[PDB]
Amino acid sequence: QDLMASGNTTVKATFGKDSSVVKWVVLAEVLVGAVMYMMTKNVKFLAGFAIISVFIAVGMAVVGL
Amino acid sequence: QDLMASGNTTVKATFGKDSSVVKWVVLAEVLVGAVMYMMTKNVKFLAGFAIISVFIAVGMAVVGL
Amino acid sequence: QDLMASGNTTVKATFGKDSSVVKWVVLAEVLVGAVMYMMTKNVKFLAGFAIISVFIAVGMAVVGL
Amino acid sequence: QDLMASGNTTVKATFGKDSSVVKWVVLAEVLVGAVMYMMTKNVKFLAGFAIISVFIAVGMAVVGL
Amino acid sequence: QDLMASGNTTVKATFGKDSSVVKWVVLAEVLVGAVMYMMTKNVKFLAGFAIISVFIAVGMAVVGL
Amino acid sequence: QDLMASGNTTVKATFGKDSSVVKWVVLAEVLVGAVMYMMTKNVKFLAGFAIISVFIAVGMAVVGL
Amino acid sequence: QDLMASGNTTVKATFGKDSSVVKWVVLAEVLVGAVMYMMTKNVKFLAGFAIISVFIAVGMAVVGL
Amino acid sequence: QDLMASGNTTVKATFGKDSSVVKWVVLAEVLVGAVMYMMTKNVKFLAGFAIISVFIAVGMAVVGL
Amino acid sequence: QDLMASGNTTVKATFGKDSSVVKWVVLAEVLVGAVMYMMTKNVKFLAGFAIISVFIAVGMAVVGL
Amino acid sequence: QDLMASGNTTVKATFGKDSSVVKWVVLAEVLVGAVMYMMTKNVKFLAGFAIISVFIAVGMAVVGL
Amino acid sequence: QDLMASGNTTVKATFGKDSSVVKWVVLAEVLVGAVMYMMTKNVKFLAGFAIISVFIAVGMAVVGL
Amino acid sequence: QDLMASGNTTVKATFGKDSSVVKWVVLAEVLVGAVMYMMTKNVKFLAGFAIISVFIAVGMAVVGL
Amino acid sequence: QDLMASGNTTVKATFGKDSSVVKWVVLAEVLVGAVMYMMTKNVKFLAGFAIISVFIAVGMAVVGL
Amino acid sequence: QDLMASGNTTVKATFGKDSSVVKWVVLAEVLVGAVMYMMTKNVKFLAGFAIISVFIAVGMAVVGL
Amino acid sequence: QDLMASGNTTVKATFGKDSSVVKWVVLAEVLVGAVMYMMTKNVKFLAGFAIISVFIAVGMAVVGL
Amino acid sequence: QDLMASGNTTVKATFGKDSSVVKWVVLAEVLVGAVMYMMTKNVKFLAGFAIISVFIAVGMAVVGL
Amino acid sequence: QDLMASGNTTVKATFGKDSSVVKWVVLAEVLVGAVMYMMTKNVKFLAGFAIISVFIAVGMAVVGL
Amino acid sequence: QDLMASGNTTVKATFGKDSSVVKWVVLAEVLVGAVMYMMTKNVKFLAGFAIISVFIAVGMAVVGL
Amino acid sequence: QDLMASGNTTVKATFGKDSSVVKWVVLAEVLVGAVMYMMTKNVKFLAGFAIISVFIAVGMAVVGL
Repeated sequence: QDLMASGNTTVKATFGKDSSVVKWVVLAEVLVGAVMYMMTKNVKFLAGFAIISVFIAVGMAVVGL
Repeated sequence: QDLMASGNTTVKATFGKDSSVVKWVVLAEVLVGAVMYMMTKNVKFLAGFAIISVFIAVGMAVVGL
Repeated sequence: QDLMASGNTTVKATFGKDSSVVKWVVLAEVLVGAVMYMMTKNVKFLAGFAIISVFIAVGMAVVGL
Repeated sequence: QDLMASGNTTVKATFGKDSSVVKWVVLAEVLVGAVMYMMTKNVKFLAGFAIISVFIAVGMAVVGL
Repeated sequence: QDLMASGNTTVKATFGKDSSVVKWVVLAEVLVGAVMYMMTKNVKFLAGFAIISVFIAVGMAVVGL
Repeated sequence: QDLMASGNTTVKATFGKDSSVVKWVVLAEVLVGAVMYMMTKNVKFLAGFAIISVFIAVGMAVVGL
Repeated sequence: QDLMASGNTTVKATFGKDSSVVKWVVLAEVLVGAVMYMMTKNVKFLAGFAIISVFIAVGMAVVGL
Repeated sequence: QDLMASGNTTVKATFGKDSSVVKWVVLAEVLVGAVMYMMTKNVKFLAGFAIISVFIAVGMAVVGL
Repeated sequence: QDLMASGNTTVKATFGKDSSVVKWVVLAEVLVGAVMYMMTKNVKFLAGFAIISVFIAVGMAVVGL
Repeated sequence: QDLMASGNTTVKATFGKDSSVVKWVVLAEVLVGAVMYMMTKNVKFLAGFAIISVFIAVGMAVVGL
Repeated sequence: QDLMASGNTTVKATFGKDSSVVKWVVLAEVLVGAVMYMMTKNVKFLAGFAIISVFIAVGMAVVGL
Repeated sequence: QDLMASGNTTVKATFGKDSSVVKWVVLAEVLVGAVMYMMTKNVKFLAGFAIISVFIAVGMAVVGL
Repeated sequence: QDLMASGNTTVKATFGKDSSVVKWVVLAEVLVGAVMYMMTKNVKFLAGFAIISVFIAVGMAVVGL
Repeated sequence: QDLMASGNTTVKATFGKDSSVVKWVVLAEVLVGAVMYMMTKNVKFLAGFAIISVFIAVGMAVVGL
Repeated sequence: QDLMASGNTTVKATFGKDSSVVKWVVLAEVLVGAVMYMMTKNVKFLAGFAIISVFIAVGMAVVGL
Repeated sequence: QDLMASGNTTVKATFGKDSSVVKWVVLAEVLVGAVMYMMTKNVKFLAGFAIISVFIAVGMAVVGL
Repeated sequence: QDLMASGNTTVKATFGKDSSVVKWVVLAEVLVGAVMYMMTKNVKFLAGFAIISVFIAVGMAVVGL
Repeated sequence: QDLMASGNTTVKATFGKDSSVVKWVVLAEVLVGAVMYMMTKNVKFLAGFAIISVFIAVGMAVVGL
Repeated sequence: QDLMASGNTTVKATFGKDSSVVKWVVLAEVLVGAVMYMMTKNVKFLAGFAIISVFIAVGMAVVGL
């Protein structure tokens, strides 16, 4: 029949590829990496900056409801 | 005779390989891992991202009602 | 529907390309590098000085809500 | 809205192009270089003496709140 | 009809975006983070300082009675 | 109506920008950093010395009851 | 009203610009630096010797209850 | 009131300008330098021999309880 | 009228600023810290040594019956 | 009246400036430091050797029943 | 009265200036230093060889029960 | 009484001036120095060859149980 | 009988010699090595570039489901 | 008689030398090592790659039901 | 089946032979080498300038998704 | 799709054939060479003076975004 | 009378200076040290190899029922 | 009586001077040293190659059940 | 009895005097040395080229299972 947890899925809107929360993540990510680099002065922290984004993309693309 | 817990199995629809709940899981999984990585900056948390999915797949394939 | 974490986004104002915090970062960055150079006397630490800025720019441009 | 870290920015006064701290830096810089030269007797250490200053200037000019 | 728990909602006044309690929270938050940093000397604890505030804001904005 | 946790706010006097406790913090902060430097002999620990102060200032300015 | 942590401030006497503890610090500082130099034979460790003192002075002057 | 770490200051006697420990330092200092010179045959190591002494003197004179 | 738990307050004598128990506390405190330092060899445990004392003082001064 | 935990204070005799236990502490302290130095070959561990002693002294002098 | 940890002090015999354990220490100390020198070929490790001994002596002389 | 670590001292036999281990040391010492000289062709490595031996001798003579 | 984890093995497709993930690896590998070389200017980092590939190949060939 | 846990031993099929799961292991093993090497650039992680395999082999050969 | 990390591969666009990032690399490479040469005045640093490019080319050609 | 690091490329403006930084380089290059020649009085240091320029040119021409 | 835990003391036979278990210990000890050295290539792990043995000996000699 | 851990001692066969495991050790030892030398090009790693063997021998000879 | 790690020893085949891996080693060894010589132009790196081989031989001959 109907799976009862169905419907809704503003969950998607909530978490969607376009969503506040998503944008939140990389934001602080951008920060801390930039932060960390001051401390470290190593080239490390600029990756998931891009990577998590596409990482986000793929899993979002993977699941995407 | 008839096992009385039988019938129904919208349970399947509820939990099925295609189900809200399933999609829910990996979603937050994608999140927390991405979250964790900001904190950790270790390559760890991108696995069950894929793995749990196929892990889901196999057990779902294992049982599948 | 409406993703509930939406609205607000003074978060943007908070973290925006024009924001206090952003300006904070490079500031101390300028410092420590200048600091470090006294110790090191190597040409190293003048990069993210510029780079993080454009690094900031791109990610800000990448996400930008 | 209002980014909450805003206001204040005696931070600027604290770190500004005219600030104690800034003047502190080059001071010791002048020292150690002069110090180092006694040891080294190489022409090295008189640079950021001027350079960091303009380096300070540019980043200060770069960010400048 | 009338939901009996209704009325009142000095609860709001009690817990509102403007309320003592709210202000209480971030206060001690400011403290402990500043406290922690002495111990840790890591850049960690200055976040919910801002973040919880907007976190407060959003949930307050989310529910807001 | 009246939020019951209201009134009082000697809490402010207790924790205010001018308060014992506040002054307590930076004090020990000054100490441990000076302490740490003996051990480390790195330029690290003189920051929140100033920074926490303005950090205190801003959050105090942020909330300030 | 009265902030309860107030009064006392033999804390000041305890930690004051004139205090045992303060004098303790630079003392061992003088030692270890002199110690270190034997090992290192680098001109490094004679700084906070003076610097921490004025560093002490400023923060003491900064807070000073 | 009375700073509790006060009194005592056999600490002074312990570490004083006249103290065993002080005399200990320069002693081994004299040694290692003389030692080092055998290896190095450079004129380096005869400095803090005198210098640390006056260095000791000044900091001792600086703090001197 | 008369609060029945009143009178007595040898409780004070029992717990007073001058009391056995009070003196007991810091004693073992002195011990364990000294103990701990052997294990740790970190400068940590000498604080409440002084601090708890004044901490004791203030709360004692705070309440003091 | 009489604070009941009073009397006794063989506790003092037990823990006193002259006591077995006290002497016990520095003993093992002397050991482990000497031990550690074999491993480390750093000049670190000879401090509380003297310091804890006077540290003991002061707190003992601080409290001293 | 009598401090209960008193008596015994075969502890002394155990750890005394003449004791097995004491002799144990310098022994391995002699070894590792001699060991280390093979690796290092630096004049470092022959010190506490003598020094710890007198270091032992003094602390033993310091405490000596 | 009796220090419990006493007795035994086949430890001596184990490590004694006449012991396998002792002889082991200088052996490899002889080797590596001879080895090193091939590489270096400097007169360096023939010292503790003799020196460690007498170094061994003295410390052995120093402690010698 | 049938091993239940069997079937599936899109795992292979997932991780196969031809797979996204595989290609991902060497990619970043190419990067970081090229990155590192800028810093190091040593010939080091161009190996697993080729090597991991054949390393991948062999293990893939080793297991290959 | 018959040990009741007997029979079955599709467990073997499940875990056998030829089994999905087994192949799973080394797979990710191949990955992480290759992964790690990018980070480390040390020759470490290519061992159990082969070794665990034969390690698997032996224990499998050891037990093998 | 379908390897879930598949699709996407704007990763390619991201990192492709034609990509911003790629161009970024050699750029700074050109810089630092030119920089280094001022310091060194050795012919060293003009290699990966060309070499990394073809190095990039080959690995890109090697993997190229 | 769109490579996310794209756009921006004021990076070019930043580092372009016409850019401050570029002009900076050769400047100091001109200096140090002229400097060096005083010391050396060898004809060496006038090369990258021209050469780096065309070296700059070619790599700039090579990459040029 | 008779202490009831008495008798038995095959415990001795179990744990005695000659016992399986004892021999077990040093065995694995020999292993891991030899193991560790491969990893470390430091001279560390060959000690309790001998030492624990005599350590065993002494405690065994100490207690020995 | 009989120490219960007795008997067995295929443990010996397991770990004996002639045992697989033993031979395993030196094997990888031979490898890594040879490996290391490529990296280091120092004469270091050929020792326990022989030494551990006799080290094995002696401890094996020491315990040998 | 039977040492359980026994049997197998395709380990030998794996690592044997004739084995892939062995041949792998010297190969890259040949490379890097030839590589290094370009950089160094010293006669150094052609040794273990031959030496490791016989070094391999001896240890292989030493252990050889």
